[PDB]
Amino acid sequence: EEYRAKTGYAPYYAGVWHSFNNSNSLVFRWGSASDQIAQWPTISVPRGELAFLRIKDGKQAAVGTQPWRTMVVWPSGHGYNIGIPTYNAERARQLAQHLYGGGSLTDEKAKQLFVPANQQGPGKVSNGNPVWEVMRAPLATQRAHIQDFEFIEAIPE
Amino acid sequence: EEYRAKTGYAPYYAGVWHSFNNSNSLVFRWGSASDQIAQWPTISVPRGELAFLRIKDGKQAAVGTQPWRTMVVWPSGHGYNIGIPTYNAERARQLAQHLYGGGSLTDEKAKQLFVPANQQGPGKVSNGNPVWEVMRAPLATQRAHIQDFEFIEAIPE
Amino acid sequence: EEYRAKTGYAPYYAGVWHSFNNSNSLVFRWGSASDQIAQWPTISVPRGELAFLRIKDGKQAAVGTQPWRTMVVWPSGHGYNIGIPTYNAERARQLAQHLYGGGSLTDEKAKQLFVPANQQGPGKVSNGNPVWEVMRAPLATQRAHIQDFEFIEAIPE
Amino acid sequence: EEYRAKTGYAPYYAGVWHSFNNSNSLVFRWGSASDQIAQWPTISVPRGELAFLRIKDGKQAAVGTQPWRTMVVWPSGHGYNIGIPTYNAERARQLAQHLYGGGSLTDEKAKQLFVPANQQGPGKVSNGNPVWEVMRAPLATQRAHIQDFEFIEAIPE
Repeated sequence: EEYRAKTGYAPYYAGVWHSFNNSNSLVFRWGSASDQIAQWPTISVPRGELAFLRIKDGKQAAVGTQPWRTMVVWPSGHGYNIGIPTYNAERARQLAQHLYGGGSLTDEKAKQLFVPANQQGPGKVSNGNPVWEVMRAPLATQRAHIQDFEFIEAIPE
Repeated sequence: EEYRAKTGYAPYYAGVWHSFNNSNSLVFRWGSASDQIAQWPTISVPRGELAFLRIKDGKQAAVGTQPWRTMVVWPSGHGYNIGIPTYNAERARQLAQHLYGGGSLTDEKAKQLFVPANQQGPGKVSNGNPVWEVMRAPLATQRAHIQDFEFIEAIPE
Repeated sequence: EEYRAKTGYAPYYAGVWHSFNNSNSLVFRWGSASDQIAQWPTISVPRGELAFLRIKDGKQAAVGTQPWRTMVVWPSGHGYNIGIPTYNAERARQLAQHLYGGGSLTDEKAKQLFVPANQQGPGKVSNGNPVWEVMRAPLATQRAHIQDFEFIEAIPE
Repeated sequence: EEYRAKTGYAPYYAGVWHSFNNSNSLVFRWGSASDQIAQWPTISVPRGELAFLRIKDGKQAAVGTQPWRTMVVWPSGHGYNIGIPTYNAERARQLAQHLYGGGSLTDEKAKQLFVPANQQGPGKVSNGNPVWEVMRAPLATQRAHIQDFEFIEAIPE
């Protein structure tokens, strides 16, 4: 509805962090100092779906070698969600598929979908705290064993 | 502990049934008439495990082209569990892996692990209602999405 | 977004059905003949939430002793979801709480939240297939045991 | 089958720990020094069951104001399971009901089922690492909402 960074954690730029893929990939930061990492709300996502973000107005996006118009939001492992920019919506959809599909940020499949540190460029900040559209899609989900012959059901895509 | 057929559903022999793979595969029957299919207790199995059965004394087993010493028990779709013999423990373990792993009796992978109808042979019955050992093993299990960033965890094998 | 009855299942009126509380309570019907019961889409609802419906324009509602402006949608047990009107939003919220909380349409707590058959009145139909707002709320949810010491977490309200 | 403390964590006595109810309740310790707390294996428990422990030979039990013949094993919050003695099997069953039912060691209901620190008495150690019987029982379990109209089922007691 009105998806943006938690209040105060904007403007932000895409930079690097030793606690996100050992400083090798871009993540949104609200400052240049120790652990000034932008924090993001948890999107309500039901089993059988995914979500990623696409900024409503690209002119308001943070800028590296390009405007960062698409991203995936995921737990950092440090008690809040981080925003991970991607090159485009296709990559964002593929990263969300991996993570909502059961994957981890430390998986090679995830790492290869991040934007590398050498794309930071000028590290320009966003225009304020702009609104992103929550992009939702069905996600193919397998049966999961619970107990005896009880399973939670598959969801086709 | 004392695994055997539900009381009354023994002696049984391995025969065929139009409601189990269209009469093409062996399933334990307690009679030759309409839907006289042996019924079996539900083994208590936690998420992350499987179970199959291996008869304690092979001399007591039902006999087709061989003594039926190993089987997998699974819901029939008709309100009770059926007993599906296999050629050996390896096949039983592979069928249990498939089913407790989320598969279905109508899957080609499952069908290829059943014993074909042409192995019915004399269709000799078991010696009474003999005891089977419950064979338990860990089963590799993937993360399963529940809601938002919540997953039920993987279990290694 | 555009919640309404599945196409063709409108206009509808609130009447009775032998397969919903033995004809004692109102349910939306698209005709007077055998099992002409209106069918409704499944709302996407994540664990930890509920949903009920409130018609956007009351003038378009089906009419009994009052305009039926609020309802809960739930599986009928016959392969589709039925629409169950309530007297007001408070009752609808209480019925959704009961059902998304794990209850059943045959529970006394649910039955007492239905509208009784004697409120059918003229049984006037809706104006076409009008749009309802999907009313969402958090729903207090308890921990649920999965295996060993693993639980899916509580969600506060 | 052969339930006992992890190797090396025996003999043990029932003493106190600042990280278990602020030193107010008994927990098995394998030494008197910093965090020398006995560690215990995870019992395989499926959804819909509980487990607690009853020592096979009481003469081998640790001794306070009484032989500690019954206990519940639960995660400590510090990366291993602790063993919590109870006065008798009834209390152990009630504590296991609470915890496998979704409760926490910090709940007042749990705290009131622990043995108080003033029952430590001589703090005598067990005879080696004795075997406990794993006592299993069904545990009444409620439906749990997963997504949309999907629930994992109740299990009666």
